[PDB]
Amino acid sequence: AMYLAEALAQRVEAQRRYSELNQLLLDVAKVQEGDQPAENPHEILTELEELTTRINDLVRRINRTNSVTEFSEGMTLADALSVRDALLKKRTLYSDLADQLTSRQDRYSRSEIKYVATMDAREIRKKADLAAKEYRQLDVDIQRLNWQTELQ
Amino acid sequence: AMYLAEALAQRVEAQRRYSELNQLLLDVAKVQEGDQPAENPHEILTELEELTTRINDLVRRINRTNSVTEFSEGMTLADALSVRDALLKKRTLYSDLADQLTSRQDRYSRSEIKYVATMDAREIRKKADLAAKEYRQLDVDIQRLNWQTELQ
Amino acid sequence: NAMYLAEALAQRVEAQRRYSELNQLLLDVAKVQEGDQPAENPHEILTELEELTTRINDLVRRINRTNSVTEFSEGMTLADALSVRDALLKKRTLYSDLADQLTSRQDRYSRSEIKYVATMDAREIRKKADLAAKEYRQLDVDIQRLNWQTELQ
Amino acid sequence: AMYLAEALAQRVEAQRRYSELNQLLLDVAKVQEGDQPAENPHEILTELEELTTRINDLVRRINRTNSVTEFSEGMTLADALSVRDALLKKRTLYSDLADQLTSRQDRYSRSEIKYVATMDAREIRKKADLAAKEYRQLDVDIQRLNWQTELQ
Amino acid sequence: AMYLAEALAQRVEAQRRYSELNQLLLDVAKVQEGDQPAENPHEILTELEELTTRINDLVRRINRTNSVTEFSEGMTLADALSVRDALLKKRTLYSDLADQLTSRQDRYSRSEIKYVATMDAREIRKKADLAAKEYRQLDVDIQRLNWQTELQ
Amino acid sequence: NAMYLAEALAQRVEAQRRYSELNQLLLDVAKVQEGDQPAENPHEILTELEELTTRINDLVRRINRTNSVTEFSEGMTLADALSVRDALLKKRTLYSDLADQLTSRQDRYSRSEIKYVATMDAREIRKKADLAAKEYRQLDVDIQRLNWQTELQ
Repeated sequence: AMYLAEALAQRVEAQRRYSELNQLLLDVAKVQEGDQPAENPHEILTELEELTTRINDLVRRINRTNSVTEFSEGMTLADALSVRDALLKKRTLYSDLADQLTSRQDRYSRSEIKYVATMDAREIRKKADLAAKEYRQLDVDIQRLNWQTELQ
Repeated sequence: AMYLAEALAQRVEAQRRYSELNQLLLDVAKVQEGDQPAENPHEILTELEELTTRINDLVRRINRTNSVTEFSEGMTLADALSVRDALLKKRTLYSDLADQLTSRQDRYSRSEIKYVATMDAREIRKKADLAAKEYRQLDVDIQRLNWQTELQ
Repeated sequence: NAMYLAEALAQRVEAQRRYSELNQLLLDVAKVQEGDQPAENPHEILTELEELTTRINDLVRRINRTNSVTEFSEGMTLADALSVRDALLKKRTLYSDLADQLTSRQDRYSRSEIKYVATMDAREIRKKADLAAKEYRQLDVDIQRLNWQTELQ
Repeated sequence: AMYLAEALAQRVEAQRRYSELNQLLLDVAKVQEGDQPAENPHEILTELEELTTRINDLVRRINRTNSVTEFSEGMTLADALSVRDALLKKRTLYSDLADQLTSRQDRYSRSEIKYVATMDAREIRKKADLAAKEYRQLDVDIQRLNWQTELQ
Repeated sequence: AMYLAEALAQRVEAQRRYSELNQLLLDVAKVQEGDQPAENPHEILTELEELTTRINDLVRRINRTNSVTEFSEGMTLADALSVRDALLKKRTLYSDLADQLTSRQDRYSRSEIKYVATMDAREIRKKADLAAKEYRQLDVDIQRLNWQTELQ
Repeated sequence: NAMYLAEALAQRVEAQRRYSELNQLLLDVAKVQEGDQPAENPHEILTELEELTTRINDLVRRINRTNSVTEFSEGMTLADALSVRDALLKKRTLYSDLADQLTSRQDRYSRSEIKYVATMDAREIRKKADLAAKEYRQLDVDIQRLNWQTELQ
C-alpha cells in the first residue's frame, strides 16, 4: 500500500507493459518452421493475464479512493477530476475557435473579396486564456492532493 | 430527477449536440464581405456553454451514483463498470491472438521458410468465447441495474 | 511569489506552451488584409511574449539552482538524480530496441527460403530492459515525490 | 582530471561513438543461416555499456562544475549557459518574424486582397541583430571560461 | 585586437550575416507597382560590402597568425590545422569502409551468388577508432592554443 | 624531389583525384562473389591509398608554407593574395546574381496583370560585377605567373 500518486504511475507503467507484451505475443504467435520462439508464447500470455488482474486492481482501488477523498467543500476528488476534463475540453474549444477567426482563417489564397470574422477574436482568446489558467490551477491542486493521499 | 439509465442517455445526446454545435460555430465563424451569419455565433456559443455546464452536471451526478450503488456483494457499480471494460479489453485480446494464429500468408515454394501456429488456436478461441460470455452477462446485469436506480 | 519546485516545473511547461502559441499567432498576424487591422495587436502580442521570456528564464534559473542544491540521497544532488533518470531511459530504450530487433525483425521479415538467425538471446535482452525499466520508474517516482516537498530557491 | 572544455569534447565524442556502436549492434543483431557476426555482438554490447557509465560520469561532473563555477557577479556558469540558450531562442524569434514580414507573395489582379506588413521589419531586424551580438558575446565569454576551468 | 579564438568566432558570425543579408537583398530586389522595399536595398548593399572588407580582414589576419604561431616542435598552427583535416578525411575513410563491410544485403535462394567480406572489419574499425582518437586530441590541442594566442 | 610551386599544385590535384578513385575502388571491391577473389587486392589498394595520403599531406604542408612565405607584392604574401582572389570571386558572384535577379526574374516572371519593378539600377550592378570580374582575372593571372617562377619550399 502507498500514495494515490504512486498508484497512478503504476497503472500507466502496467498498461504500457501490457501493450508491449500484447505486441510481442502476436509477433511471436507464428514462428519459423524449423525452430522455437524468441520468447515462450504460453509464458508471455500468462505474464499478461497477470498484469491484467493486477491493473484491474489498481483501477478499482484508484477509483474508490478518488470517489472518497475530499478535494474541497462538497467536492470529491472524482468530482474535481471531471471538472478538470471539462476545463480542458473548454480550453480546447476557445483555442480552436480563436485561431479559426485568425489563423488558417486569415488565408485568402487568391480572392478579389475580403474574409470576415463573425466574432471578436480578442474576446475569444481571453476566454481561452482564462479556461487555461483554471485548468492549470485545478491540475496542480489535484497533483498535490494525489501526493498526500493514501490509496484505499 | 430520474433513473441513472435515463441520465446515461441524456449525456450521450448532449455530447452529440455539443459536437454538432461546436461544428456549426466554426463554419459560421468566418465569411466574406457581404453575407450574414446563417445562425448567430454569439448565440450558438452561449447555447454551447450551457450544454457544457449541463453535461458536467450529469457526469458528476452519474459518477456519484455509480460509486455509491451496490452492484453485488462488495462491488459498487463503479467497480463493475471497470470489470466490464477489462472483460472487453480481454475479449479483444484473445480474439486478435486467435485470428492471428489462423492468419495465412500463402508461399509459393515448399523450399521457402514457413511459419506455423506457435499455439493452439482451438484453445485461444475458447478463452475468447469465454471472455465474451462474461462481458455480455455483466453488461446486461449492469443495464438492468441502470434502469432500476435513481440518479443521485 | 514563492512555491514548491513541483509547481515551478508545471509553470515552466505552461509558459513555454503559451510562448509557442503566441509565437505562432504573431507570425500569422504579421501580415493582414490590406483594408483592416490585425485580429490582435502585433506590437502587443510581441510584448506579451517578451514578458513570458524574461519570466520563463527566471523559473529555469531558479529551478536549475534548486535542483543542484537540494539533496536527493547520500551524495546525490537532485540534478545528479535527474541525469541518472535520463540515462536510465536512454538505457531502457536501448535494450527494448535491441530486443524487438531480435524478434520483430523476424516475422514480418521473411518472404524468401533461408532462415533468419539472432546472434543473442532475446530472452536475456528483454530481462535487461525490463530491469532498466523498473529502475527508471522507481527513480522517477522518487524524484516526483521530492519535487513536491521542496521549496523553489 | 582536466579542464571543463576538454570534458565537453569528450562527452560529444562518446555520445557519437555510442550512437555508432548502437547502430552497428542492431545491424549485426541478425543474419540468415550460415553467416557470422561482422563483429561480436556480446562484445559490442559491453563496449557500449562501458561508454554509458563513462558518459554518465562526465555529465554528472560537467553538471556539478557548471553549477559551482562563477561566471560573473551572482551568476554561476549554469546560469549563463541557460541565458545563452534563451538568447538563441530569442534571436531565432526575431529573425523568423522579420523575414516573415519581408517574405513576399504576389497576386494577379490589382483587385486581389493584399496583406502588407503589420510591423516595421526595419525595427524587428534591429532587435534580432541585437539579440545576435549578445548571443555571440556570451558564447565566447563562456568558451573562454570553459578553457580555464578544472573539471570538478 | 584580441585572441585568435575570438577571431574565428567573428569570421563565422560575419559570413552568416553576409549570407543572410545576401538573401534579404535578393528578395527585396524586386516588387510589383506600388509596393515598398521592406528594407532599403542600396543600404543593405552597403551593409554587405562593409562586412566583406571586414571579413576579408579577419581572414588575412587569422591566416597570418596561423602560419606564424608555433604549435609544436617544427609545426606551425597552419601545419597542424591541415593535419587535423587529413585526420578527419582519414577517419571518414575507415568508417565508411568498415560499415560497408558490415552493411548486409540478403538473398532468397541459398543458391544465389553471395558477396562476403573481403577484409576483417574488426581491423578496419580499429584503424578508424584510432584515427578518431587522434583527430580529437589534435582538435582539442588546437582549440586550446587558439584561446591563448593573440591575433596578429 | 623539389620543383616549382605550380608543379606542386598540379600534383596535389592529381593525387586527390587518384585518392578519390582508389577510395571508390576499395569500397566496390570490399565485397566479392562468394567463389572468387577481388578484381584487385583490397589490402594492397588500401596501402596504395594510405601512401597517397601521407604524400598529399606533404605537398599541402609544403605548398602552405611557401604560399605564406613568398611575397606577391608590397606587403602581401602569396597567401594573402590567394584569399583576396577568393574574395573577389565571392564578390563577382554577388553582383552577377543580384543583377540577373533584377532582369532575369523579369521576363520568365509574368503571367499576371501587374508590372514587376526593380529597386535598383541593374545597369549599375552589372558595372560593379564587370569590374569585380576584371580584378579577379588580373589577380588570378598574376598569381598563376608567380606560381610558375617560385620554388616549392
